[PDB]
Amino acid sequence: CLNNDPEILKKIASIPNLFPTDLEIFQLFTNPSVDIQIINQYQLLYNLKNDILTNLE
Amino acid sequence: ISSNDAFNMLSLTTVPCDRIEKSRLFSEKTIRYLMQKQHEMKTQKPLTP
Amino acid sequence: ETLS
Amino acid sequence: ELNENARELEQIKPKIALQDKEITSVLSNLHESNKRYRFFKKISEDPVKAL
Amino acid sequence: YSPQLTAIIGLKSGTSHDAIFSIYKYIHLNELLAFENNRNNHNS
Amino acid sequence: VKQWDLLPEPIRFLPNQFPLKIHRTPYLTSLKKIKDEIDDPFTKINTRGAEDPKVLIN
Amino acid sequence: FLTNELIRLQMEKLDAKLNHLKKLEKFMELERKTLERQQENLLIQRLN
Amino acid sequence: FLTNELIRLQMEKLDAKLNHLKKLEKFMELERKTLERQQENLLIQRLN
Amino acid sequence: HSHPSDMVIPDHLAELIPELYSFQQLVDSEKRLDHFIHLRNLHMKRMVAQW
Repeated sequence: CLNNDPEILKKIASIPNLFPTDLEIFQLFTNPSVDIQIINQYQLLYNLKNDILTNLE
Repeated sequence: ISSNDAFNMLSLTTVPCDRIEKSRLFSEKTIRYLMQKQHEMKTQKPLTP
Repeated sequence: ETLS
Repeated sequence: ELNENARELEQIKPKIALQDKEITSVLSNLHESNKRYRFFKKISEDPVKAL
Repeated sequence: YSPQLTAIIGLKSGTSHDAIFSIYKYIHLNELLAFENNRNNHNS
Repeated sequence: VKQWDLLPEPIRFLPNQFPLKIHRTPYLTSLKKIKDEIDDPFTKINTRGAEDPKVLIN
Repeated sequence: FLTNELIRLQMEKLDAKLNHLKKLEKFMELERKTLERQQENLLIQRLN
Repeated sequence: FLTNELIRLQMEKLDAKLNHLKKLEKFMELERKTLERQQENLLIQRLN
Repeated sequence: HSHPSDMVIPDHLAELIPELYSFQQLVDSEKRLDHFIHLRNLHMKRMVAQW
């Protein structure tokens, strides 16, 4: 809406430890003592990370 | 107690106002530190892919 | 195309 | 390397604690001498009312 | 790996971790997901 | 006819109470000010209620 | 005057060091993300 | 006088942590090496 | 028993002695440093857990 900083996806992807990795998601999925609702939130955040990385390219 | 002590120093001391000397502004510790740091600041990769 |  | 850095931090901490003690002492002394300064200034600026 | 595996993943040899991770990536990629039904069935 | 209200007009519509400055003193600074005002030689912290009416209202 | 100079120089050195280290961290983070994405892409291509 | 003493104590305090920054700077070299190794692997797997 | 208000330089000492202003700035800079170091520690731990 503002159109001030074009390199916003790169700056967001450069923030250290702002997203979970692949193997952490994997360990969450294989560990059976977890709730489905937390799985869903981590899945949404992971999809957001992937979409940002795609739009960067 | 502290007001008593301050007024005692002011009024009950028999020293003329001239003979009171000035004290230091810099202890010798800070002078040594400042000289050492002046020396050490007188001695003083673009993201390779 | 076999990859995609 | 994690263990080494933890070691160096634990070695560096005591001097910092000592210097914090000294800093608090100096701050208290500054408060006391500011009290005295305000006293003497009030007396010198209007002596009769101050007394 | 056994010929039933290296057919699915283009890898002759790897740790158990690699095989498990790739099989899970496979069932997620084809939306077979906690029940899963296919090619892994007839191959394995 | 006479007209009057039960309560007085709030406190901010009074012509004397018009904002010139907001006093946003933090909590630690307020504690420091309280310590400085109690630790003064010429402190008025114990005037008493019968010697000053403003102290009584407060 | 020397004291004022030394304080100013100290604050400058501190903020310069912090800026440099933060730039390094951001570079490393973006690089990790890129490597992860590339390896996932290769794995998916092999499977397909 | 007391203010100058305070300033000296505070600068002495800052110097120790400014020195402690260097080891944390070395862990960055560790991470850099590991990233290059992961890149080795990705390259060779793509060629395979 | 030390009180958190000991470290406050009220408002008028700092305009009687301007250097006190700078002193506060030094204090704040130190805070920054500390937080940065803190983050680094956390970060390193995470990387180990990853590796």
